[PDB]
Amino acid sequence: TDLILGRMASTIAIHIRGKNLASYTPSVDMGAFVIVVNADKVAVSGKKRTQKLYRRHSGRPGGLKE
Amino acid sequence: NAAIRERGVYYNYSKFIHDLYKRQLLLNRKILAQIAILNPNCIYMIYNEIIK
Amino acid sequence: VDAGIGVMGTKLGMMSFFEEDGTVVPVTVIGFKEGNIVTQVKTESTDGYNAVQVGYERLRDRKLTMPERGHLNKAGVIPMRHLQEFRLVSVDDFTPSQKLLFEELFKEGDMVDISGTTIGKGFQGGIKRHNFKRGLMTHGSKSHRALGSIGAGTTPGHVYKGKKMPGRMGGTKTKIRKLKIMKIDTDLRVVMIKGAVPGKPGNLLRLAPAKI
Amino acid sequence: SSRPQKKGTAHHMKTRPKKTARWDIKRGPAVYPPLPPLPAEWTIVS
RNA sequence: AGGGUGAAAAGAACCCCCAUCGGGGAGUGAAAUAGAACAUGAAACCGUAAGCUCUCAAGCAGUGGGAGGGGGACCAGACC
RNA sequence: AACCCAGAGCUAGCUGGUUCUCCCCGAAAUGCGUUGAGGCGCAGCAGUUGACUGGACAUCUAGGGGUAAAGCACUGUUUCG
RNA sequence: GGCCAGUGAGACGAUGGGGGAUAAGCUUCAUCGUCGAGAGGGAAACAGCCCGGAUCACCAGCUAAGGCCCCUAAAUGACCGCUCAGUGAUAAAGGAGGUAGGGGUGCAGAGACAGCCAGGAGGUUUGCCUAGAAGCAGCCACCCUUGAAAGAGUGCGUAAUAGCUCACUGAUCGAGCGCUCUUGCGCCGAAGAUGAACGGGGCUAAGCGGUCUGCCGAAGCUGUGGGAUGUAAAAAAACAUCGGUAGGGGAGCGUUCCGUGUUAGGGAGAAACGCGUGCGUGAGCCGCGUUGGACGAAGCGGAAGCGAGAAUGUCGGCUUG
RNA sequence: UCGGAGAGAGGCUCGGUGAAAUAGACAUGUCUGUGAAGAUGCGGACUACCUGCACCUGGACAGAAAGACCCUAUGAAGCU
RNA sequence: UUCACAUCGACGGGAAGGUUUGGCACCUCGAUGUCGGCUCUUCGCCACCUGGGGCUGUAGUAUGUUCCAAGGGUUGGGCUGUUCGCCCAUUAAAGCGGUACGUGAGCUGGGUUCAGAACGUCGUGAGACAGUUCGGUCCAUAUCCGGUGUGGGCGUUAGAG
RNA sequence: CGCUGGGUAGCCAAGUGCGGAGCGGAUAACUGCUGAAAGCAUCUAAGUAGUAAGCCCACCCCAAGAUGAGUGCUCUCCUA
Repeated sequence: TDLILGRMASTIAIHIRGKNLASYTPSVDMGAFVIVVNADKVAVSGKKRTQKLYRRHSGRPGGLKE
Repeated sequence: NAAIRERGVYYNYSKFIHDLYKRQLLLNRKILAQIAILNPNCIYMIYNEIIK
Repeated sequence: VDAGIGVMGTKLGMMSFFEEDGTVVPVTVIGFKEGNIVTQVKTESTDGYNAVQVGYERLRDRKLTMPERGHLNKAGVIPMRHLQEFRLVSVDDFTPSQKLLFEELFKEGDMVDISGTTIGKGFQGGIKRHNFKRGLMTHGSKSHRALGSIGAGTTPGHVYKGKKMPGRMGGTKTKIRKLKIMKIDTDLRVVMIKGAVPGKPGNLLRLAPAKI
Repeated sequence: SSRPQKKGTAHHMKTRPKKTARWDIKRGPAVYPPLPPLPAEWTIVS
């Protein structure tokens, strides 16, 4: 709730790897499970809400999903 | 870096070298990253004597 | 989400109803082997959606396995072959205990949709699956009926997925829509319905009201 | 049109990382005070 | 284009499978895994058995680190 | 302008290819000439062996220029009174 | 100078030019840097751009170029300003009350700007034309007076008038208002054909300018240890060096045969074939084999049909499909 | 137009016999970008469990075959 | 009719695109098969129509121009090898292009005009023409990627319907 | 099928039925409503309304190999 998206994603990433542990080896799974409640109320800054597109595409042309 | 950042207060890896060469410790050669996990109380003595 | 419970019946040939005005209409004849008994209702409480589960074709117990007949005798009904639900909005009043629902609910509703397995035609070509054109039959031609060009040149380097190739044409179910009902028979267990249902006489057929 | 695209090695004189901040060019390495020389690495003991 | 079983054919008596070809015993021989396709028999190639491991995976197939596992071991920390 | 044999292992300024190891040194794609231009001869630039040598790199000074800048004193060219 | 080679197709980048269209990763020259013949790091990838010159080892440290949110090593570092376009990769002429400034010039406590309201008149329809031209189709100048100010009018409108309205002045509240240059970062201009396509995620800072301290960062340097080359002509020690294509020089290994050799050794297992917890800079040596069955080392020397991954090589064997 | 049905020989399956051109090894995705300026092999992202069978041929600058066209050779040959 | 900007816009200027003809000769000639047609895609918008709007010298019908928008459509024919183009009948309209002719390991004619012949012209001649005409073999069993269908194994943490 | 004349069931169309629905959501161009930075104004800077064959959803089918491998009902695990 009222957390901005990308910095929350980076600080979830830095625990999802295991780079807050002195046992960090980048070839094994030393990380930690995380749980993110209230995904419906994630803040963004500027004009992300109407201008940032999560487009995707299958293999065939003309399938780029706006 | 991941060993020093477990303090919570903003003490980075660069500041550990700030007060690792100002307090004259010639060249521990990053083998304190080895005894940082083989001897975590001894690296707590390292860092807690870097503070003083 | 459907706008109401439907039934299922079997196709029994086609004929022509003579309307007393003078017109001649081609109708399909629908029979009913056994009543469409509501077997299992799934509400919003114990399931993520709400649907009424009916079945069809009462059979011998040897024809039906132990989980099937255990599921049907959990409802206290007859052992039957076919089994389908209709997803319905949460205003339903349907008990799963042997509701032998009668077929009166479609005559005033002179619009119905039907679903069924169309007749399969096997591995058919591109000349009949996707309505292509054949090449020149003469003038020295050699690409009679063939598939022609498949892709573009070097820059794709592949062919686009979903490209119209030959394959197995029929066998999947289809729904044809808003088919106006006609003379039911309250003793012959037969419903006239002006149209053309998917499949030959004998197959299962979903008969459920419209979704317009 | 008449605007030439910058091709290879003209792309490299334009899009290479250049640190065009007059502060960050002035930086020399840090200087710590000199220490006395460390003793011998080992010693014959008989 | 195709050479070389043995030292000596001493080239397999007899029994079984069995229409043959072939195979197994037995017998000859120092050697039969020297059996007539017969001397040493390597690689590509085809296999079979044992140990570990692959079915959400993008890779000139390696290499550096090495989880887990297996084998003998004696400088048991080592080696594969 | 047949085929076979022989000269004939014709010729090819052309193409492909030329196989074990270690150490030291290390280019050139330029000029001239060519019935020559994808070849060659010489010079330039390598390797090794010498013989004469005392220079290289920094700083300063002196010489000729006519480029850049500039200018209309010559040669043109040009706006206005 | 002696002997003896290659090379004589260059490429891009900066500057100086010619050809072109001051177009080309275009062509030809002149000086230089790199590649060629140069590995590593930065450049997402990527010969020529920047740092940089690889003898080798280390599970060593310090740095250059460049970076310090995550993918991916190091600062979600500090303090000033800026940008609200995801600009942050992009292209211009031109437009713009965008925003942060800076320099000029003109009005105000004798009321400065914006809005409402009042006046905007007389000769006059200045003189020509036209039916009318009365400011409003136009031609020529384009007045003075009352005054607080009014222009032969700023535009609309009317057949023309009449009339709506403005430049200017009067009145109420009240304190900043104009109009020019100019940068910094922005906006539009700015649109392609398979699909985010601009490293990605993303970020109003993790973006852009100005400083301050540290860290990451190469095969650079340093440190500890080896090897070789040159001094050099024995050893030791020292200093310098040790990327490399075409190519040049020095030193060696291996193979079969021959002299020693009817050698040592060998049915108590030679050559072969297969094996290594061994040694070498390496070509290779030495050792071990429940396989094989008669030859044949080393050392000191010599001679070659002497060393294989390439020739749409070639001859046998055996695959793929 | 505008295709449609039917009969044979193939094609599909089973049993027998059984090749060939080709082939550096292939653990052989799409977009987009870069690169000798048209990449499964390099970079970023997305997408894909492994492996068959039947069809189709867009790519592998697919196979052939030291480009008949163009040019070079102080080449060859015919003809004038 | 007045009126630069409803609509054209002279004299000039600034861009974008890579669809024509060009320039360079950078990949490919131990082989990247050109032009047109058939079949079959897919994509761009610089919009012919369809949907919404502004302005109009838009009274209404029909427009002219322009903004957003590429979901869908864009005819049948006579000539020519034709692309293009002319014409007929229309249609809401009969768009322009990329994908190596988009597409000849899917298919056929004019052509890199191959070998025969003829006409004009050039040449003394052999022969030749970016002149014309007649005739003139076009291969192929998919290894992999890619595609469309359709399985089998295993997984989904007991096994199944 | 010797050549014809018709034809049931299949297959097919030229024949027969049906489809392309939405005062559903948000927008692009535009028209606005209050409305400030310059006591005037202005679709906008706060909020907000109509509206495109365009986007999404609804529409028909496949669909948990969606490895994130779902949910619900039911059957069976016995003898030494």
